[PDB]
Amino acid sequence: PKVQTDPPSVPICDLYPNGVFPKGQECEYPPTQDGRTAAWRTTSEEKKALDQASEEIWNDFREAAEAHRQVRKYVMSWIKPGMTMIEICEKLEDCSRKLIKENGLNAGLAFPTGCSLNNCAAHYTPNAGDTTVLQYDDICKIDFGTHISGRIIDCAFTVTFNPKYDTLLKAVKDATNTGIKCAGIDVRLCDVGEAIQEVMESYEVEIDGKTYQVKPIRNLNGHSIGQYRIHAGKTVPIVKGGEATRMEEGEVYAIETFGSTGKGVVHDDMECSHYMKNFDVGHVPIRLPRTKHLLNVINENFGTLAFCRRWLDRLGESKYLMALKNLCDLGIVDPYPPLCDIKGSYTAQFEHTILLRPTCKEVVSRGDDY
Amino acid sequence: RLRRQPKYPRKSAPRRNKLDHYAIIKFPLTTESAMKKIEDNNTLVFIVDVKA
Ligand SMILES: [Co+2]
Repeated sequence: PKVQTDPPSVPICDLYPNGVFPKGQECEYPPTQDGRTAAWRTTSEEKKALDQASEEIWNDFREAAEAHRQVRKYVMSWIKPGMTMIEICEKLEDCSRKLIKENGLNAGLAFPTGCSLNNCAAHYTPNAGDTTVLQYDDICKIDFGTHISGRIIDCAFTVTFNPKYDTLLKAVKDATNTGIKCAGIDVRLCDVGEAIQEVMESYEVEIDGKTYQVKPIRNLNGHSIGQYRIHAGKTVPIVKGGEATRMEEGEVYAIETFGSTGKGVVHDDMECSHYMKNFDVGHVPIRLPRTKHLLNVINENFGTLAFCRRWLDRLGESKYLMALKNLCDLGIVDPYPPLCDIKGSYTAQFEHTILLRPTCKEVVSRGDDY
Repeated sequence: RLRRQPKYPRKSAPRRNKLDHYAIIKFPLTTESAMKKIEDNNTLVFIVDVKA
């Protein structure tokens, strides 16, 4: 077992050749059983026994989360205003590739690195020729994910340079942490939405002499993660009045939380860059040779994971966004264009992937940074 | 028979050509059948003014 170099280059598995990877923050489930605590499963009964039955699955999440932690520390180390996010995304992606030692689909990037600026919320990454220099008075949402054998971990944070945004950052961080602690086994999603809205709205923001009230973006919400499936079909809300579905043992969730000094809703603003093949659709005929070729290329290289046009240009494929929209109309791939708020507004996001262990709740994405 | 030599032009200035090249091409077309033509026939498809 060796150690990591100052510019992170050693693969995570090389740092832990034993096979066991650092555990996330273990937390007992909330005492939502009418006062009765859940500190009765931590004892090594059959609960722990069947927890051990899925130990190998967890280790993949652990290594992915560790890789995410090192990558985000590296990004925090050198990120600064004045440099465009094309090279920022290139650096983040290449560092993550080296740290995860990607090989086909057994390991690699779960989805393109999102870097949303100002009113933009999510699902934005620069395309080819995108000349956007960063500014001192900017806020950015760095959302990126890594996976091991399809065990996806999703985490996101917000970077700021002007110290006028710390109130909004702390509000969104508190909302995300409250959603984290509120989540548990056999709890309704409407409850977590209740908690998130009741913690996050009780904050006030003073920006540029104007006092705003921070509100959730009712359009976005958290999601459940599946095997090579970023969205398993369950969405945890961040506003009041949602579904009454429960969370069950053995599932993983991404507890996202967005806060804006705007209208609390988002729409499609600029050119789409994120794309995702549908996990549920089967075989749909195609009539264009270029479209067929692009489809088989993407299903070989990106499978069901999300991809961006940069990842296709990185593969040497050109003249392809045509067949790409063709797959979009055919329903094979669903575009995910950037979501943006009103101009002049600001948005902050913090995200963590949580594990519902039989004995406890592990937030594998937890780090010392946040 | 004498050629007409007007004492003044009836129109002050020539009418501007209102049907120009930007008016010739309205927009390119992107239907599925169209794409076949650019690849196999080295041909572009366009929607143009009906008077061109
Ligand atoms: Co997410």
